Amino acid sequence: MAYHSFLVEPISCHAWNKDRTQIAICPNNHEVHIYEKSGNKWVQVHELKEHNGQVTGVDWAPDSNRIVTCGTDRNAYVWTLKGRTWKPTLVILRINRAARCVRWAPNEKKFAVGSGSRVISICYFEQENDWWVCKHIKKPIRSTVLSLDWHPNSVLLAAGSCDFKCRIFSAYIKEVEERPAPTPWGSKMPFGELMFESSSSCGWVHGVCFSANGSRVAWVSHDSTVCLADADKKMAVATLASETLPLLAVTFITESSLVAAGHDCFPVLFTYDSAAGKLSFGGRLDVPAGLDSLHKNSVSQISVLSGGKAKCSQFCTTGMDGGMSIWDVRSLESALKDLKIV
Amino acid sequence: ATLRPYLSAVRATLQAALCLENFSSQVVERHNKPEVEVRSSKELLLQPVTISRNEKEKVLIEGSINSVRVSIAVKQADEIEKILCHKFMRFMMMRAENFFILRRKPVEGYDISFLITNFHTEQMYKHKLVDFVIHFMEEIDKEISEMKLSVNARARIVAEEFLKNF
Amino acid sequence: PAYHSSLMDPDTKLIGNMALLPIRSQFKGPAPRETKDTDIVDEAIYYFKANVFFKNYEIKNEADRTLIYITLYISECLKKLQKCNSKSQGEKEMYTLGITNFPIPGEPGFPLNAIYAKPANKQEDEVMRAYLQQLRQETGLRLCEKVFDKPSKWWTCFVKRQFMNKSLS
Amino acid sequence: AGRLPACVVDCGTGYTKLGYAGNTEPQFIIPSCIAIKEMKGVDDLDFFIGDEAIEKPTYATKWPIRHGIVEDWDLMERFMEQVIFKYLRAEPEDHYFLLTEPPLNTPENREYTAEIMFESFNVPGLYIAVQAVLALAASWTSRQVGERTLTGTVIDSGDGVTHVIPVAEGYVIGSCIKHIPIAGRDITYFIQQLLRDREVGIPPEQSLETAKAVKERYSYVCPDLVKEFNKYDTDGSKWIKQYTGINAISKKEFSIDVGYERFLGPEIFFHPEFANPDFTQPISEVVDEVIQNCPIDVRRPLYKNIVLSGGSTMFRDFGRRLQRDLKRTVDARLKLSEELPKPIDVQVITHHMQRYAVWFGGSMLASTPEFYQVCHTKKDYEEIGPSICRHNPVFGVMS
Amino acid sequence: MILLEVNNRIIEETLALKFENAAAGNKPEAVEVTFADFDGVLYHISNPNGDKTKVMVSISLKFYKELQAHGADELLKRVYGSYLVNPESGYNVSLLYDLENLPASKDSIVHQAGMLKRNCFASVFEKYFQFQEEGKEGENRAVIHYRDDETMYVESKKDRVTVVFSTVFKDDDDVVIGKVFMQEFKEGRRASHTAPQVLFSHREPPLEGDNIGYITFVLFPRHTNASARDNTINLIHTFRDYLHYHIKCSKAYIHTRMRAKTSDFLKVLNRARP
Amino acid sequence: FRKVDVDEYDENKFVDEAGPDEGEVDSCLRQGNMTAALQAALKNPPINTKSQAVKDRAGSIVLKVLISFKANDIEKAVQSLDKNGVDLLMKYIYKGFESPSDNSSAVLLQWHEKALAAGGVGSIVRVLTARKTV
Amino acid sequence: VLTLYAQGLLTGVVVDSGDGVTHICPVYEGFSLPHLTRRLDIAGRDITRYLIKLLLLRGYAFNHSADFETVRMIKEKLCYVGYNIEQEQKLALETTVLVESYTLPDGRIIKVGGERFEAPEALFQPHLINVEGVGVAELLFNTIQAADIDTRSEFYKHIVLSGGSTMYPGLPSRLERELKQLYLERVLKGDVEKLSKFKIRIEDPPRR
Ligand SMILES: Nc1ncnc2c1ncn2[C@@H]1O[C@H](COP(=O)(O)OP(=O)(O)OP(=O)(O)O)[C@@H](O)[C@H]1O
Ligand SMILES: Nc1ncnc2c1ncn2[C@@H]1O[C@H](COP(=O)(O)OP(=O)(O)OP(=O)(O)O)[C@@H](O)[C@H]1O
Ligand SMILES: [Ca+2]
Ligand SMILES: [Ca+2]
Repeated sequence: MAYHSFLVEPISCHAWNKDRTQIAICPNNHEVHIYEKSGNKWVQVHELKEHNGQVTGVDWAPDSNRIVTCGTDRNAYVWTLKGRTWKPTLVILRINRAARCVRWAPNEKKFAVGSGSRVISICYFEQENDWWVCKHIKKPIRSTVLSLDWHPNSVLLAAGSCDFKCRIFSAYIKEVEERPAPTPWGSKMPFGELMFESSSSCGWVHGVCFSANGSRVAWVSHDSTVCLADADKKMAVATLASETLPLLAVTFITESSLVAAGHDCFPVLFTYDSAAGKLSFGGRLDVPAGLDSLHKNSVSQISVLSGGKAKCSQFCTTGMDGGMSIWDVRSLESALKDLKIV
Repeated sequence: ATLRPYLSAVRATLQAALCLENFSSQVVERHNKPEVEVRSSKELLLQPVTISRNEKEKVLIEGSINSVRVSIAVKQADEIEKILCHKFMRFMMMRAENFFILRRKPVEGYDISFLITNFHTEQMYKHKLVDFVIHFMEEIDKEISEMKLSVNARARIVAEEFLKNF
Repeated sequence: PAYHSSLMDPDTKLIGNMALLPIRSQFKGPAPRETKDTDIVDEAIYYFKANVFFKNYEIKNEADRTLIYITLYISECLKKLQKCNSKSQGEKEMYTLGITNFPIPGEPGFPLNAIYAKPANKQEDEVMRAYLQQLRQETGLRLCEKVFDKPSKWWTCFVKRQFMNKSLS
Repeated sequence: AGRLPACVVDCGTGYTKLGYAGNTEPQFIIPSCIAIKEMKGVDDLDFFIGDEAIEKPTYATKWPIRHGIVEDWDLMERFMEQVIFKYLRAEPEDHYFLLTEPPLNTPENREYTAEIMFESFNVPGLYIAVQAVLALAASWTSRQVGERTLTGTVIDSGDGVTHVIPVAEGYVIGSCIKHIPIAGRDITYFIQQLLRDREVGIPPEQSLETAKAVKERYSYVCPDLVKEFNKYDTDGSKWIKQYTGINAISKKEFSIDVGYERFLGPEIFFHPEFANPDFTQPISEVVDEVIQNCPIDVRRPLYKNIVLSGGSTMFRDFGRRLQRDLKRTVDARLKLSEELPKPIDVQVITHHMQRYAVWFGGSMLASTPEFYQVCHTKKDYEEIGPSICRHNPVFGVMS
Repeated sequence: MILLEVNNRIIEETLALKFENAAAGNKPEAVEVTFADFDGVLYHISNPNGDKTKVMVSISLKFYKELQAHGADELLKRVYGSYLVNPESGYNVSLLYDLENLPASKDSIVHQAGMLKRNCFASVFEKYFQFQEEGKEGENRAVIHYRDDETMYVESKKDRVTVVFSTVFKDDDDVVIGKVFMQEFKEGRRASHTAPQVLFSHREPPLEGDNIGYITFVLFPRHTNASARDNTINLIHTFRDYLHYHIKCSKAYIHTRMRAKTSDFLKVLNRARP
Repeated sequence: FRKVDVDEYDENKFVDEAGPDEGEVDSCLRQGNMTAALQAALKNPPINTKSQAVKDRAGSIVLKVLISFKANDIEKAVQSLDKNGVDLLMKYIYKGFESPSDNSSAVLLQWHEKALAAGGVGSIVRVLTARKTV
Repeated sequence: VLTLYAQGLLTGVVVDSGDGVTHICPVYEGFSLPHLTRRLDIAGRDITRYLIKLLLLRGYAFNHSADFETVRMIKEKLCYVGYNIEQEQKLALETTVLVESYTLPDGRIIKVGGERFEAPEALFQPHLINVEGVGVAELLFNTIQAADIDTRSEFYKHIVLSGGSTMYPGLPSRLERELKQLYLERVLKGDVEKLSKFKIRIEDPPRR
């Protein structure tokens, strides 16, 4: 509904701060531009120039107000605001291929970087040598990691890779956190332990997402399918094949309602029926260049702006068209009298 | 009567195949290569498909995570058509740098080949690129018939001008 | 480049920042009496045809400002002399032109106010006024014997050209 | 070299010089224009070129070349059609061809040319020589030059814009080239005005024709304007010439007096400001500027060999006047230094073949055995493609 | 230009300027020129012994003896008379013009000089047009190798004279494009019922390799009689170069077409940009 | 020493993890039950066999049924299939395109049009995405 | 030694390539071993010089003395190391993916393609620039094979790169693929199955 163009080229990735008062985007560059809203206008306030290759992921730790980025230059940088300038701190990831994605753990004590080195770098800060160090989750990743998403417990981590699998690992780092409480996903969670692995053997997994309480993980694959597995039904997996193009990003908006977007260029709704254990198409959310959708190219990222993944009231999409859209769930519900969430 | 259906199948197949995204090389440090060309990571290559009008006219579409190769087998009803097509395709390939989505050489067994990468689908509406390939297929068929007539039309005036001077 | 006066003496006088150069003349004015066989007016007429085509002129000294002024004035004489029809008639319009009050440095209408200094007071104003008229009168006289053969087309051909694209009018 | 001499073709913005290798002058010098009707049948063939294409009642005149570079390939390709089958009368498959190009010509334009020569005309071999290198080869004919060399500064002034091109060991230092917004046309345009403000009886539709005639028949470069202006006023009878022309309509004669414009015309090379508001730098300074921009180690070799090329450099004493003015600039500059270095020898070569220096240099090289070896052949074109015409190995000096 | 011109512009103009100057009274300029013509012809214009008052025009044809075996010398002497002198070493026919003794009307000789090559070809055709007009059948045919690997055959019959050309098509494709032009000559009578008949084969020679084409021109008395004889000779001896010339101009035309279609394609692709 | 493609033996490389009843299909096909032929001919596809022959056999059986149909009866048949069926038909329609003979591509282009309408471009996508296909 | 100290090490083979020369400095226990330290006559300028010659065959006539600093710019921005030359020559020859625009100081634009990887290929094939030798990769192989059998595996697992001429995208991968090749031939004498166990990764840290 509410569309804004920051540029005509792709917005590789984005991240909002705690207040959603500012958004950082990568304008298909080596840099990150931060925009702040003033009235009904967007004003550029910062420029993070440090990566020596295209930025692929961006995540903003809310409380600590720390932005983390990763790029094809094989590096990752943690940005801290010192007065009126963001300063970067290099992080050695020990990878020999491009970084692809990165997400701060909910507890902000560590972040995870997925890379083409066929591994996930778990990074945390050691305040005894003043530097970020990392541990690698290797097995059984056989290809590049496209996306990551932490479980609300800051320990389990969902990951999608080009080996067609959606997995859940333990990213438990004893030096910064306490041993995790049990979860339906399993009781044993030593670092790198594989908690779950999808069975399908086709389609790159572009996006992965945990539900608000974390008992459900959903991912979208290139073979135009969406999936959801919940630890409460013994990890049963519901699967839905679409009639349209591949989805590239997905997020829960309630415990049983997903919103995704991809190469069709518009957001759609998916709902899950716990009893039946089946997923169902909920409809196109952007109903009316040469296209009848807000975005004029592939939507590659979506994120909740408010209400959390438990009762989302507004979400955001950024795409290869350079646009950023803000969707209001409540409005979408009025505009579409036959829409059904949860 | 068989063209419209043929181009509709080819169109749907391109739309499905032209779903690309930037992919840094997982094989070579800090490289970025069209995967359908280097084919060094089998899991990144999609299944090759074909759409044939008949035993002669057909299109081969090869997709991967960041690139798509498209090869067209043009209609050539006779010798003069064959050499005309070969000259035009050669004419365009020599100019492949201005035709940024054209391949300098076609895949063995085809007359002309395209290589559409994620960079193309980034700065050009993919539905517009799909349109172009379909437009291209039709238009080259027409231009070839216009060339064929020209040669014949001019051949006649040339034979008459000479003969009528005796 | 263009042709610059070489009459600047270590002891030459100044009326504004123009050089009060001697001239062998009979008309009244503050110009010093000239002994040598050539003055700033012969130098101006000799350099005219060439200099007139130039657009950029570098003022080397105050003698050049006096030279520039005369070159601009010659163009004025040709405009008039052109429509004349006898060396005697030309001599008439030459007196009449020499008398008219053309604008001077610092006034609205003078072509090079950024280069020529303005009279500092009422006396400089009167002296300068008189020195310019003296130059004009003598210029128009010596120039009148050149231009006439019948005003030679070899002088008339310049009526349209302007030194540095300027005009005393 | 076999039985037949190669064809040599030098296409310029205004004139095209064509002929056979070995000869001293071109067999045809024609305006680089083509007249067409303004396409079914053979209408692509209804056209004329050269002078026969300038005043054709029912044909639109066109110029395929701007700033020495082909702007219309269709029209250019047809121009070559008549160059070969009508004027040269050569079976294109039996003769190697040598074509010329301006320094700013792209390798892309070179492939377009090769495609036309090989695809359309089936030539057995093609070589695309750089115009500046040919000018330097042609200067070898000069007395002033003792040993053959391809290191030098070339002043090419034809009809469009003039170019100060530095060349080292056969290859142009493209990044150090400079152009001068003054050329043949500018000089005629200036002489034309000098004629309007003075002479009468000149047929309005023949103004440019008369100015151009006077430019090539009575103009020259003088050492000093006032002295020169004075020689004319002091003697008129010995400096004022007479040009009579033919009234194209009245078919009658009209005569005018030719005066000052004789030396004022070429002067704009040294005092551009006389006619061009946007440019003031004298040619001698641009030459100095170009050479000072080149590598230190090659500046003296450049100063020692300033070769001329083009019709616009044909004015008497042009070289003398350029050498004098350039010697002063370098002498003064070298003086200040001493105040705050072995003298620099400035030498400007002039020869008989200047009007067609490029063509001549080309004719001489295309008559040698080496030319045939460095020429890209038809077999090479077929097997490797038109890209083999991107680089044309220089030859003629080393041996 | 559809028909190929028959006269040599280099020859004509070299001569015209020389006569214009000789006639004006100027001192003669030296002249030295080498140039060619279709069919491996090489010309030479120069001042023998450096005597600038004398200008010589020589032509060299590798197949001259064959033309000479069919009346070439006799015919050439008729046309040039005294301008024709002993051949310059390396050439077969030499014309010589004394600048200090030219005729009142020059163009007549300037024009004839320009047709030197054509006049060397002339006699072979006049010889057989002659046979046919005297019903002298059974005569041996003339074989002229106008190119290293192309041949012309002339044979006279009771009511027609035949000229068969054995031309080569270098490119494998050029044969096809050539079939198109010949097909049209083949049916030309459907446009000029009185014009000559044209037969064509692709490898097989008539009764009279992949790239050889035999063209046969049947000439009738209305084409070989004394009145149409010259125009007919001007056309038939240029035929081969007329065919190859047009095949190339055809390719040039197709280029302009291809430049147009490609340019159009490039316009659409770019309209696809945001 | 550069001729050996060392990457071949790299232990970081990726490595991936029968047919219809001829008579059964001819039974429905012979008894006019076209829609039943389709569904039967798409039963148990050769997706796990390394033999290209057992696959082409299944292709022939399906292709036979596809040609047997009548232009006006295709839409009805297509609609009877469940999404997975439509997916499978697509793979077959595409496999057929690889063997043009006797105007078979003419009928395969008509079937494609109906399968596409039934499964959407997504059915095509799943043809490109398969790691083991017909 | 100083280079190795930066990455917290004491033993290892360092490959430093700058503007003038390339060295292969093995270090053991914190001190260099000059008896193995070999030298490679090709480096930075050589590659820049080679780029100039490659750009000449393409129709761009740059002057070695006048435009050297300009080509260096081009080299540093567009050149890289091929991983598999055959594969690279196919991309250059059959497509335009490698083609990149480059603006010269005067405004003129040039296209650079295959010469982007062909120029740095000198480091591996010296003969391309008329220089006898083995090539940085192979040189590396010998320096470590002609050393202590016990400290050979340690060296192979600690090769570090330094110098501006080691920044070519792909260089680390090319060395690895080249060492495995030499290791599969000149060691495992042919049996591929024992190749897997051969551990080798080249440290290409972010700075220096
Ligand atoms: N004798 C002469 N004196 C002065 N100028 C002459 C003389 N003869 C010819 N020109 C001038 O030379 C110019 C043509 O020279 P030239 O043929 O070298 O230029 P071009 O190659 O056709 O064009 P360009 O070199 O600018 O691309 C015309 O302006 C012509 O008037
Ligand atoms: N990104 C790059 N890719 C390839 N080469 C580069 C890059 N950046 C710089 N170079 C080259 O590296 C060389 C400079 O490296 P460096 O500064 O290490 O040399 P140096 O230490 O001054 O001299 P040396 O190491 O030879 O003794 C130059 O050739 C420069 O062009
Ligand atoms: Ca020129
Ligand atoms: Ca160093």
